[PDB]
Amino acid sequence: SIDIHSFIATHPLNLTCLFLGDTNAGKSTLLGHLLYDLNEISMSSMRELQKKSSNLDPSSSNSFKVILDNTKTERENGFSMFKKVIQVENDLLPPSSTLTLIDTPGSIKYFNKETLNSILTFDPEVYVLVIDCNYDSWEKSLDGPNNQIYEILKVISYLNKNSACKKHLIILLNKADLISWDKHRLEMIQSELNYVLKENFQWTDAEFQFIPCSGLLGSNLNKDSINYVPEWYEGPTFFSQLYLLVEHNMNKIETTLEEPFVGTILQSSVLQPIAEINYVSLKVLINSGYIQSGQTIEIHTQYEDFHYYGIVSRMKNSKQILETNTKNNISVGLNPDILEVLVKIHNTEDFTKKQFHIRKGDIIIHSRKTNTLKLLALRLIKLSIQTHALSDPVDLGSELLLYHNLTHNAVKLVKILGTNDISINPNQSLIVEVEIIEPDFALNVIDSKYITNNIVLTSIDHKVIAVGRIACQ
Ligand SMILES: Nc1nc2c(ncn2[C@@H]2O[C@H](COP(=O)(O)OP(=O)(O)OP(=O)(O)O)[C@@H](O)[C@H]2O)c(=O)[nH]1
Ligand SMILES: [Mg+2]
Ligand code: NA
Repeated sequence: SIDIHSFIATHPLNLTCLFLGDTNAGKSTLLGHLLYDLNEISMSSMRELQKKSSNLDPSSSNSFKVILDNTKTERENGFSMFKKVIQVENDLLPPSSTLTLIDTPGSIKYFNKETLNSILTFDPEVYVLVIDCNYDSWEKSLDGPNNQIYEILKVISYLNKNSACKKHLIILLNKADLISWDKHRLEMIQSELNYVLKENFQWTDAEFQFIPCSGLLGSNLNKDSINYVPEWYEGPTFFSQLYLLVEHNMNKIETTLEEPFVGTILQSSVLQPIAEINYVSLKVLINSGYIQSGQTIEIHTQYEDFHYYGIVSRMKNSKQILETNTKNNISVGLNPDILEVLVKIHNTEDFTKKQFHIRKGDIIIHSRKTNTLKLLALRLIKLSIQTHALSDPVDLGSELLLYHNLTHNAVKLVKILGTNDISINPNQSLIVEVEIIEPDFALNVIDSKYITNNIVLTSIDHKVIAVGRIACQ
């Protein structure tokens, strides 16, 4: 009836680029300007955005960043608070491809809320580290070994050890206009980062590159001296490098048919009013495999016990910052599509007394109705971690935060396997056990060769201690 095989063959190959950096770096601005350069923002829509920007703080706002800072609360505050996911598909990209651009907040409060988890949730092929090269800003942004830029590097430099894939880091030396493309300054900043990346974080030349730019003026983003690229610069533009990365990503082995279906619930809303049969609208990021309408699924909550059996009523494209068609129904969802998935669930019990609570970070899988997918609910969690630079050792009984997929939970360090050591130390590779502190909470873990289960351990103050993976066995 339906050719599952054919749908996968006509599915464009996606590349995901994740933008990272401190607040005020210019991530939202640059990324808004990029979208404009790719003709994803109409002239009419643009003029409306300048008007909005006129009514806001002229110290914080411009017409490009308001494209990404599109919530009422972010516009009044003047900085990003929520991660944005934009999928681009047009004739400026390689054929049969999509470019996913992800914005993340830099302000430390919302960085700790969303950004670290975005790295683990969306599993980007490319990191884009945006840096403010304006005078005094750069010097202020590297205070000690735990500055916010190094905290980013303490994660992305060490994820997915043993490779099978290689890292791709683009460092955007931004706001070059505010320094009139000071050659010796840009070279200095580049020299400094190059050393740290190589000596402290073990990056190799092929894995990264520097690109000077101005996200506001659009200098060197794509294709009498302002909005100019100086004569001495002979490197590539930002988008040219993005293009190549998407293109080289084309030659990637696609194992979708083999993969089991796994999806992460990014957002959930129960249609009102509630009834004997209820309909839940889920925003789902597909982690692996595929899902088609009419199939039976299982929703597993972070609330330790709850599990819901339901049927996929319909699926739609998720609402995006760019204009898309959310009216039409989709037959098939594929890794890494983000879809609206309407789930039909029949209440076993009285529907008024007991109402289900489906939260972000919960997973959805195909129903194991009565090769079956192994699913674990863990309170005591074994972790295969590796440390590097550590200011202070981490003793047993320490309280930590465990980042996994879209969730972060307080845990207690309860055991260090294979040794009588009483603490985690610098530059080690350990097997460790942590315990969920929160009552009636359990971490959902899928044991499969097609799921990474990367994690990050931080202190309560959100200082990265180690990177690792859930050890299921
Ligand atoms: N002169 C100049 N200013 C820029 C440039 N890019 C961004 N800005 C300004 O820098 C400020 C911060 O820009 P944002 O786009 O909000 O940077 P951000 O990294 O997204 O900030 P967060 O969302 O808080 O992480 C804004 O007031 C912009 O007008 C640039 O290329 N040149
Ligand atoms: Mg922003
Ligand atoms: Na900002």
